[PDB]
Amino acid sequence: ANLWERFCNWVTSTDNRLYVGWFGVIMIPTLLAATICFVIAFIAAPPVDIDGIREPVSGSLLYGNNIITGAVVPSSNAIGLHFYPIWEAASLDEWLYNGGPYQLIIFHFLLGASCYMGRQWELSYRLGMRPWICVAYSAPLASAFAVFLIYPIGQGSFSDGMPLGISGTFNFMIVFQAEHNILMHPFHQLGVAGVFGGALFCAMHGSLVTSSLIRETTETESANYGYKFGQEEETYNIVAAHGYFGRLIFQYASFNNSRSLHFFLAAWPVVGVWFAALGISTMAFNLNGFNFNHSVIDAKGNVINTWADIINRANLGMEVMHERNAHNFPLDLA
Amino acid sequence: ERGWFDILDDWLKRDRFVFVGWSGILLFPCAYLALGGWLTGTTFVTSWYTHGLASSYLEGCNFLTVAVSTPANSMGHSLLLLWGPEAQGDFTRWCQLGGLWTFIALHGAFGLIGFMLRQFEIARLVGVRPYNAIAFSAPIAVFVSVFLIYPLGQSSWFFAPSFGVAAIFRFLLFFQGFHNWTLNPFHMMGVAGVLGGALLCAIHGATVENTLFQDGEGASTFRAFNPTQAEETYSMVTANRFWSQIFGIAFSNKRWLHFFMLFVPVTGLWMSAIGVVGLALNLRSYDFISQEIRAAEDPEFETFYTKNLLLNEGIRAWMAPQDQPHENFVFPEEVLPRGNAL
Amino acid sequence: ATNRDQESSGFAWWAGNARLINLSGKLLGAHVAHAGLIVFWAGAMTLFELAHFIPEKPMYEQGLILIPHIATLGWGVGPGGEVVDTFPFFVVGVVHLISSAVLGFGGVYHAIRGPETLEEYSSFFGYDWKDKNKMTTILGFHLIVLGIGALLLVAKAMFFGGLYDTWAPGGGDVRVITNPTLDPRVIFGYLLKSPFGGEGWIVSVNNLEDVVGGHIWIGLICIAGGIWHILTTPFGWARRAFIWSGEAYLSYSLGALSMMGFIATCFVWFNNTVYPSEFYGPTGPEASQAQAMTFLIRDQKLGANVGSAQGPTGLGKYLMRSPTGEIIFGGETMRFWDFRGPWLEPLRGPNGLDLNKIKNDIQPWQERRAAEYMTHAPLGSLNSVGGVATEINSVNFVSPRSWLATSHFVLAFFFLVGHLWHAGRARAAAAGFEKGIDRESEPVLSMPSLD
Amino acid sequence: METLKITVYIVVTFFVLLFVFGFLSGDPARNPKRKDLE
Amino acid sequence: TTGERPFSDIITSVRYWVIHSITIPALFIAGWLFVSTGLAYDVFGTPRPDSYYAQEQRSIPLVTDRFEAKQQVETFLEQLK
Amino acid sequence: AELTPEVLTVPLNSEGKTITLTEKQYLEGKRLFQYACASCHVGGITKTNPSLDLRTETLALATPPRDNIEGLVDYMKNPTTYDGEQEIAEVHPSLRSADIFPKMRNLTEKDLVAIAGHILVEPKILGDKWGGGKVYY
Ligand code: CLA
Ligand code: CLA
Ligand code: CLA
Ligand code: CLA
Ligand code: CLA
Ligand SMILES: CC1=C(/C=C/C(C)=C/C=C/C(C)=C/C=C/C=C(C)/C=C/C=C(C)/C=C/C2=C(C)CCCC2(C)C)C(C)(C)CCC1
Ligand SMILES: CC1=C(/C=C/C(C)=C/C=C/C(C)=C/C=C/C=C(C)/C=C/C=C(C)/C=C/C2=C(C)CCCC2(C)C)C(C)(C)CCC1
Ligand SMILES: CC1=C(/C=C/C(C)=C/C=C/C(C)=C/C=C/C=C(C)/C=C/C=C(C)/C=C/C2=C(C)CCCC2(C)C)C(C)(C)CCC1
Ligand SMILES: CCCCCCCCCCCCO[C@@H]1O[C@H](CO)[C@@H](O[C@H]2O[C@H](CO)[C@@H](O)[C@H](O)[C@H]2O)[C@H](O)[C@H]1O
Ligand SMILES: [Ca+2]
Ligand SMILES: [Cl-]
Ligand SMILES: [Cl-]
Ligand SMILES: [Fe+2]
Repeated sequence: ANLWERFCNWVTSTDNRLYVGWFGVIMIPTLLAATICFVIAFIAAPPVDIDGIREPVSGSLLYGNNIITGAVVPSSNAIGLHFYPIWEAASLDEWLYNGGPYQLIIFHFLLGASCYMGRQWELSYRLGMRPWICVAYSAPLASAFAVFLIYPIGQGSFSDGMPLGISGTFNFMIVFQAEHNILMHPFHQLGVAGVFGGALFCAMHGSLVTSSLIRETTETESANYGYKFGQEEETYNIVAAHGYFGRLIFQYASFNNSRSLHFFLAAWPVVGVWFAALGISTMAFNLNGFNFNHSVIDAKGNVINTWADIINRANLGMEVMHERNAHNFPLDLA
Repeated sequence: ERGWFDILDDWLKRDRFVFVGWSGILLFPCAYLALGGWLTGTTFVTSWYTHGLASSYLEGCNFLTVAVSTPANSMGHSLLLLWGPEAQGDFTRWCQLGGLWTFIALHGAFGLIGFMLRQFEIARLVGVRPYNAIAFSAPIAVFVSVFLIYPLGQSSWFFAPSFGVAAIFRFLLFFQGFHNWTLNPFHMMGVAGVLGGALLCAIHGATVENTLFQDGEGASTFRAFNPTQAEETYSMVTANRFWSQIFGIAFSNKRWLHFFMLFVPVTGLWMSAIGVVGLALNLRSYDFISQEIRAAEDPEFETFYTKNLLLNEGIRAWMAPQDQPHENFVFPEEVLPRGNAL
Repeated sequence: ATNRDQESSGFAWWAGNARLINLSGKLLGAHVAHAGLIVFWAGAMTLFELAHFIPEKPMYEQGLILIPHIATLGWGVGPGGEVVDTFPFFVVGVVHLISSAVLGFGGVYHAIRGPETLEEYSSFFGYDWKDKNKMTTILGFHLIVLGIGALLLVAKAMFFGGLYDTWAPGGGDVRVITNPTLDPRVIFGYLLKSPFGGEGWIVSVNNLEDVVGGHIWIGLICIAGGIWHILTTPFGWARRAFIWSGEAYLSYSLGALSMMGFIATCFVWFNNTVYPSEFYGPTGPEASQAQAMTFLIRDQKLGANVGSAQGPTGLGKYLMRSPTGEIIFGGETMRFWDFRGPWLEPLRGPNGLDLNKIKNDIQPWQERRAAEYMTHAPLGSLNSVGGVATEINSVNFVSPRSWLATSHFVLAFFFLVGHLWHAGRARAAAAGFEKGIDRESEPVLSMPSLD
Repeated sequence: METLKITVYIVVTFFVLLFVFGFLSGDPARNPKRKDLE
Repeated sequence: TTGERPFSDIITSVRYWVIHSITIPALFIAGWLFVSTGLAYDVFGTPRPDSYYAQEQRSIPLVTDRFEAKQQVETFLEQLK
Repeated sequence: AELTPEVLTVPLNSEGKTITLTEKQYLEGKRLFQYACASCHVGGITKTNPSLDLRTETLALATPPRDNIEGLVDYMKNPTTYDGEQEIAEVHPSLRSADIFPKMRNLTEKDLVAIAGHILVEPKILGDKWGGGKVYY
């Protein structure tokens, strides 16, 4: 029982209140670093010159922001994709002006969240579980990579990464629509099906199981006391639920195999959000949504507007106003 | 007493491939007409006289750009009955005036009522609790608030959403430019309900599938389940330990878990419906007054809040003339807001 | 029907190829038939590209991804990348197409006619997944093959015509590479560059001498390691670290392919040396720099002093400094100042863009090249309407760089998911709980409670 | 700044080594069923 | 089961296909002719490519009155020469 | 509205002679314009120099006048600056510079007339949209 084996057995121990594990060894310091910088920056960071034009944006609470307008502001467009750790600045004041905090937060967060996904695989191995919960988490994790790393890479700048804030998120979405017509991209449309469908099936499965709970309580007590943690028997009647839902639609539109029902609950939102993640990641390389601008032409050649053209009008409004001082030449090529 | 009423009851409630029921008398014609109106309209009907838009396959639109568009703003909130005073029984004029839109919206509303009565009716015959019907109140609250209350607060049906893919996208962008709807906390709660619903759906399904008991020998685990078995097919104890150690907390009560899954998306949709009720009256969350006072006086103060209003101002000025043709907006080039160069 | 239903094999039809794991003879067939599909597509797609090819239009206006690969190797093209002979494109396509029939023939024979298992038939072609010595020997054979493949590129560069060199004096031309870089500080120094802006890791290789010399090193390394793995068996530290199973080996390869797909995505997006802009179109950074160049030229012709023109922000309207002082193009393209390209470097002095060269030495061919790249920026819709998202229909264009990057990010992403899927399953199967928790032996019931 | 740089470099190297040696330390055997994996 | 004949039974039966090898193409051709005769245009009031505008006008024939909307459209249709 | 011979009748030269294009010429003009010109001139603007558009009024005040078939055909052979003072074949596609603008190598005289005709007819159809830019999209 030497000191390395002792340490390895503590790291991988299934008795720690929170599992550490080898992924946790990377996860814990990087998440702590990103969390601490985020909280400090959100409260007290001075304004940041996001678009490199000496026009600093205030993101913190102490500089005039509330919870809704506050953000950690992306690093300067002058930096582009250059690496900007604290030690590359002449001073902290320089680092703060140029959006240093943004880079520190997202690189530590992306490392930590990737290790969070490995940690989910790791604990499942230690407990004798099947391994694929982490595959479900790869969907939100891929989305975070898309708006914090991949989109900046294809566009050449972390200054077009998603801001770390509520109104900053909306800004990112609006400019994205102007520059990629994301609403008209089938991968965003599949993503909407993923999350609308996921919410529908969530309410569906919750209502059907709750509708077929087996009477185990009186009316003055919560029905939740009718289930006991660890009990061997199922708490609801899947045959009654399938009998209801099969009649609601038709018998073969209903699941009677709990395993494939639950697999379907897993797959539908995860696949949809993979496509949403891939939408952002491929619009990062400027393969944009469908363009039907002036697609319908009459016999003389007059343009006949469709709803696609009305969308284009709205997009032009976002295009011409965004980053109003940042363009000197007529095309916004990135 | 076995009169005609009870005999009729017998026939409506026969176990057949498609259950019918009393609710089916309302549900089936209304659902069928709403769907057939949408297919008829998107295949053959124009929006030229109401919007200045082509909107059918007949005209060259595709699945993304077809729509059944709203009536012209000058129709106000007219029911636009086929036999009413605008179309006067003329089926062709009715189509050109937007009569298909109220037709779809109204038959759809009553179709939705009939679907929910069907959930109640079947639940009562089978002997289950009616929570599926209660959960369906959230889609009904959304449909009623967006497609009926919202235009009823505005000037006419014209500003309701049109029934089409790209037409709904225009509705999203209108709501950003005019209402600053992303800023509205009722929308925010709805976003939380929908994304948290999708999250719970993914996480519950994945957790079950990865805590299964080995109840068979095959590598495909689906076969090792029997609908009448008495045992749980997955380990709630192992699932609980996994999540407590991964995330800190875990479900321990399976009934609470599944109620929560009902609760989260349903509450979210209800909250978003309330905010749209406000937007019927233009009662928006458009501004933060404290930000505007500071920014008016201090031309160096800039936030993501002030950056987004500039975008909304672009949206309004650049889309209004085409999107609201009845208003006759003529905006010369020199008045349009634009940044440098663009 | 050996293992051809769910009852015999344990695998449902939707996982039916898992029935092949221990049927090496049918597994051989599946792999060989599949390589035939790859070679078929390469052959047939080339011929399609050739049939649809107009030599007067730039390749990048024509939706070509394979002919640009052939042209980069020096076949069919002359100075400036002009097509002088389409016959090599024809040959490459025909020979790949004819070969796919041979591979398809072998694949179908082994898949349905030959021995299902090879162990009874040949101990040389037979294998057990758990035999660490045999698996590294098969691995060694394929490393030697890959190493020969890397040397074929060297042979083409040094002895059989050379490579297309976008940087060649006089506008770009095929050039024989006579002195490939062999200094391992150069070759391996690429591996230790930061991957961030201005460094770019191996994506930044910008001259053919380094490209060729790197393939010499890779060829030797693959041949050496291939001999090493024929002669050796995994060491004890290696034995204890890995899972030794078919599905495990698949998962390691899936991880490696995903990583390569991500690297290729960036290579084609940023690099303009082994993906010449003449053939692939300008990079995103390139087109953005080209716009600044175009309007500097236009406005200077009208009489503007572009050196001293203060823009609306206070930064120069045409020219400014990078954060380390270099003179760079202004406007939003400030983010792209790391771009290097043959049409721009003649204006570069020690301090960056040189104002005297800008004022005096801009040639018409540079104005031509910047205007062409500005108007072929890699932006466009999914239905191939070129330009920004708000542009009207007219121009049928999506850059090959966009097609190649988006496809390979999507494939690399799903191959990362496939790695997680098969690595997690390989681990669980090895340990014996990939089908579920044993009710009588549930590990969590033997553990102390957390609280 | 230079001192900060060396500290971070040393800190990061430290945790990466724990990660690598940790997974090198017979990790397949750290499961509740079959240990004998080699 | 609810007593109706299984779908798989029906759609593999020669009699099903004897009937529907006629009724399906007959309906398809009916839909085709509904468009190709130009009847669809006139049932629903949809402009042909040459009837969105008059030859020199560029204004939309937009309906602007609620109770004279029918006449407004009829007036717009006259003005197409 | 229809593409009529009136629409397709355009000035042949500066002296007032007209020529009437066929629908086939016009559609050929559109396709060839897309092939050789639209990368910079989509919609009648000029991406690499927005000060100059292809509106007929702008072409009328060029030197020599370019608002007719002969002026436009001559421009595609030997383009000049707006004031005619300089020859810009080295930077603008033309038959004179087909060696460096290879897409011009397979344009025949008949093709130049159809491209010219497209440029003169499109404003009669599109009005302000032609040469108007994004404001009129
Ligand atoms: C590249 C794709 C690919 C390849 C190479 C294979 C290969 C194989 N599959 Mg898999 N499979 C695939 C995709 C593929 N599969 C997909 C997409 C699915 C899901 C639908 C499956 C689901 C599946 C199941 C459920 C099973 C297999 C099985 C097999 C093996 C035996 C098949 C057999 O006996 O057919 C017999 C069929 C025929 C003889 C009919 C025609 C087959 C030939 C080969 C058609 C070739 C036509 C071609 C044009 C001829 C060219 C000739 C020319 C070169 C001269 C074989 C190695 C079986 C297995 O594992 O056995 C142990 C098995 O049970 N597969
Ligand atoms: C070299 C790559 C490779 C190889 C050799 C394998 C091999 C295998 N996989 Mg793995 N897998 C891979 C990559 C690979 N996989 C990747 C990249 C992913 C991420 C998506 C997966 C995800 C995955 C899962 C979730 C599972 C497997 C399984 C398996 C086993 C059964 C496979 C089968 O029969 O499918 C049969 C093939 C089909 C049923 C057809 C799928 C059709 C696809 C989805 C259509 C894709 C659309 C297409 C690209 C474009 C549209 C075409 C349309 C317009 C016509 C087999 C050992 C199974 C397993 O674990 O067994 C041990 C299993 O459950 N794989
Ligand atoms: C490396 C992959 C790759 C890339 C980058 C390209 C790129 C291109 N192709 Mg090529 N091609 C490919 C593979 C590729 N192709 C394959 C496999 C075939 C045989 C089917 C072809 C056959 C082909 C023809 C016949 C033609 C092209 C053409 C083109 C050009 C226009 C493409 C276009 O408009 O698509 C339109 C875009 C789509 C159809 C989007 C596809 C969406 C898919 C279905 C999503 C799949 C997602 C994922 C894979 C599935 C995951 C499922 C999940 C559950 C796991 C473009 C340069 C055209 C050209 O210009 O030639 C000169 C042309 O005519 N290609
Ligand atoms: C990697 C692919 C591969 C592998 C490992 C095998 C392996 C095998 N084959 Mg199969 N086969 C393949 C592809 C492959 N084959 C192809 C492409 C075809 C169509 C030509 C066949 C058609 C085939 C038939 C008809 C038969 C076999 C048989 C066999 C078995 C005995 C072979 C032997 O002893 O040859 C000894 C070795 C040689 C004769 C040396 C051959 C050298 C080749 C022909 C020259 C090229 C070498 C060079 C590396 C090629 C580069 C190709 C690259 C560019 C793609 C053995 C298991 C036999 C069998 O199954 O018995 C029951 C058998 O009867 N194969
Ligand atoms: C397809 C190529 C391939 C594959 C699959 C293998 C596989 C194997 N090799 Mg072989 N090898 C190869 C090519 C390959 N080799 C070549 C070309 C050579 C000549 C250089 C060798 C020389 C060689 C030797 C001397 C040894 C092996 C050994 C092994 C075994 C242990 C592998 C291991 O632990 O890696 C894990 C990797 C490490 C432990 C590296 C250190 C960890 C660092 C920190 C990870 C860095 C990752 C980072 C993201 C890097 C990004 C890029 C980077 C360059 C910047 C394994 C079976 C071992 C063995 O058992 O021999 C019998 C062994 O001693 N190989
Ligand atoms: C309105 C109205 C009415 C009614 C009418 C109706 C009722 C109709 C119906 C109609 C219908 C009922 C129609 C239908 C149609 C259908 C369709 C048109 C479909 C199509 C489809 C498709 C196209 C598909 C596609 C796909 C998908 C989606 C996915 C999968 C794959 C595929 C690709 C296949 C009346 C007379 C009363 C009165 C007057 C008014
Ligand atoms: C196994 C299996 C499978 C698969 C299969 C495969 C994958 C196969 C492949 C196959 C192949 C891969 C094949 C191929 C073939 C080829 C060929 C057969 C070719 C031919 C050619 C020719 C004849 C040519 C001609 C020509 C010339 C020479 C000149 C130019 C022109 C032309 C083109 C005409 C599946 C999935 C189904 C399932 C079952 C099992
Ligand atoms: C050709 C060329 C070149 C060169 C290249 C080279 C020379 C490369 C190399 C490369 C390399 C040399 C690479 C390497 C890689 C590695 C890797 C990728 C590794 C990985 C590892 C792993 C994955 C591990 C894992 C683990 C851990 C960590 C713990 C324990 C357990 C296990 C084992 C699982 C240049 C650029 C000059 C130019 C251009 C052309
Ligand atoms: C920059 C990264 C460098 C990576 C270097 C790769 C070189 C590979 C050589 C690894 C050295 C071998 O030494 C490796 O470490 C120690 C030696 O005390 C052992 O360590 C472990 O042994 C066993 C594994 O069964 C465990 O139960 C135990 O908890 C632990 O002590 C490893 O089992 C041995 O394999
Ligand atoms: Ca060996
Ligand atoms: Cl902005
Ligand atoms: Cl700019
Ligand atoms: Fe459940």
